[PDB]
Amino acid sequence: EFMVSLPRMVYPQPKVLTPCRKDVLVVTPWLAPIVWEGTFNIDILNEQFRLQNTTIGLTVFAIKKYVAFLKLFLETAEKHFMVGHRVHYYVFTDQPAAVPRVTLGTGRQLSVLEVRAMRRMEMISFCERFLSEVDYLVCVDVDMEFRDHVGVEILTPLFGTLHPGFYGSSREAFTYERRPQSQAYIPKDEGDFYYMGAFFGGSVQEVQRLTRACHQAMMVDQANGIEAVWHDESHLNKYLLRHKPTKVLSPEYLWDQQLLGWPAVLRKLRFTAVPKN
Amino acid sequence: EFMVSLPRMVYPQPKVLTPCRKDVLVVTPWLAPIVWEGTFNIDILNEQFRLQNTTIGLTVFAIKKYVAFLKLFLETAEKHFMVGHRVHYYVFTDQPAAVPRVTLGTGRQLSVLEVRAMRRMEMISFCERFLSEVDYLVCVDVDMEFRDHVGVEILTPLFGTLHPGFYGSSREAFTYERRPQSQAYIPKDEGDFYYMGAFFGGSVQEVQRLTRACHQAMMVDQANGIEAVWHDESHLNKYLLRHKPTKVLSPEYLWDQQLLGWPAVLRKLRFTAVPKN
Ligand SMILES: O=c1ccn([C@@H]2O[C@H](COP(=O)(O)OP(=O)(O)C[C@H]3O[C@H](CO)[C@H](O)[C@H](O)[C@H]3O)[C@@H](O)[C@H]2O)c(=O)[nH]1
Ligand SMILES: O=c1ccn([C@@H]2O[C@H](COP(=O)(O)OP(=O)(O)C[C@H]3O[C@H](CO)[C@H](O)[C@H](O)[C@H]3O)[C@@H](O)[C@H]2O)c(=O)[nH]1
Ligand SMILES: [Mn+2]
Ligand SMILES: [Mn+2]
Repeated sequence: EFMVSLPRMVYPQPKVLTPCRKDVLVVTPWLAPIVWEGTFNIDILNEQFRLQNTTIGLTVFAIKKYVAFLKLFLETAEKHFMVGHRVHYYVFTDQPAAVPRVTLGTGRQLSVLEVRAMRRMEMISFCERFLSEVDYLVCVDVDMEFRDHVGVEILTPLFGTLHPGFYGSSREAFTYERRPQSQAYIPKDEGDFYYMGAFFGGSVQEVQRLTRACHQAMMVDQANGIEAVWHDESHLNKYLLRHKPTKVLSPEYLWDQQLLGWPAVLRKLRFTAVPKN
Repeated sequence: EFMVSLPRMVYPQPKVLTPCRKDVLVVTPWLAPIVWEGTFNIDILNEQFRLQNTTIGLTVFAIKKYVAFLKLFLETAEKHFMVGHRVHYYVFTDQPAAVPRVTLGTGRQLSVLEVRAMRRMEMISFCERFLSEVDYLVCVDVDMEFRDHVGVEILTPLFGTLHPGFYGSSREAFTYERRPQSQAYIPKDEGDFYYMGAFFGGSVQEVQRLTRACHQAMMVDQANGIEAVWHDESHLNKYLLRHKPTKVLSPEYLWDQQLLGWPAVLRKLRFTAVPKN
């Protein structure tokens, strides 16, 4: 925990009367940063997190046909995800033999965890070691590739990611679960953001809290014969409404260029959808 | 530590493509919020901190003639400082009998701590109970009055406050200690901000770390026959350069209207200088 001093660093002075970005909201109303290109000096952040010998776990599920996405996912993670930091990939699959042999950089390891042919929330919270092995957990979809830097700027006790389809939408248009019979229910007059289920994370403790809560809520819904409109994403949205994230990632971090192009407000496309279905 | 769910709340939706403030920097390059009016929803923050039964300690020194400032300081603190939260004032003085009898709101207490006729840094770190009694410490000058809200928006593990004289200045003009013989030395090409010694704080653990480090550095300087240009403020600046604060308060939180007026960029003057000397 004790944090040693940063070394001398030479970098541009932040200027108080000059915003980093004037086109987007860069802090939430509960004083959580919203992470966009131009808001962070990665050299400062890399120093801070390296001085703590930070280890990041990345969970990814590749079940049935989705094992086909692992090669590009992992090879591009090696180019772009937390480079220079300690990384432990946890690949959950029903086909351990189908996991591609991917060459890893130093300080990085991969574990194949076999699961049977609620699953993600249940598996992350009560199956999965994480408390002993990593400091932060990052939980992502596999049908994706990294194209640009995804680094320690995302790390914080709890984060969600703005869904690329809805970041400009008003809350009444968000596809929250709207049936009061569901544990994921959010009224039309509530909601901060629509977070996508495909990229969330935080400290191990906070991710375990989130995934446990979502799993429990999904079990209640199952017992009551209701399934939320967007499954675990609906529950994730309910949890993050009631437990505010300490950072929010911009849609740079979860994008679909085929569907949504490359808007001016995105200076980088960092982690992007690969064609499926 | 475990955080219960927030209740349902009705408030304006934050809009991603609408900044709260376009005239000022609202996040540092290490992703610490810079606290300005318009950046926070105090209802959300009050809920979050009340659900933790947060207790805030406020330290203030009133030695020799400065005991005269206590009445206005404390009476205005009662109107504006952390109202609704648990507050423990710690008044350090050489004249306990000169401390005014100030009426306090419920959930608020005051302790008079006698000291002899480095003192603040040494006293806060190794004399002073804080770990047992409060969650956060806020350390301020006494030659001041509260005019507007100062609340839980400031609370974070470690914060400093932008000096009202220098928030628009370039770093070469900052009055950092510039002699390499001083522990407080900062070269002309380093520095983020010029923080004022008159308002800093954080968790008890981080404030004890800061004050211990500054006290130790000041003792080294004394042993070497050098006194930093701005005394404890010079050391505070060195510490916060090397240990980045997790929030930075805007000059709303430390202002002198006689000297600097009321610029457009300040929507509120919250904690202001009273004439002295
Ligand atoms: O056969 C499979 C199916 C899924 N998966 C795993 O589940 C992840 C989500 O599914 P998908 O990407 O299709 O949904 P998207 O539309 O990108 C993601 C969204 O829709 C989901 C249902 O299809 C949920 O509602 C989720 O909460 C929401 O974010 C996928 O990346 C794999 O890691 C797998 O391993 N094998
Ligand atoms: O006789 C005294 C003298 C001081 N104090 C106490 O010290 C605080 C700082 O002093 P002051 O406000 O004069 O300095 P300012 O210019 O506002 C504050 C600045 O200058 C200081 C030296 O005068 C230091 O350099 C400090 O670090 C810097 O911020 C004052 O508010 C009292 O709580 C006291 O109790 N009795
Ligand atoms: Mn997907
Ligand atoms: Mn003062």
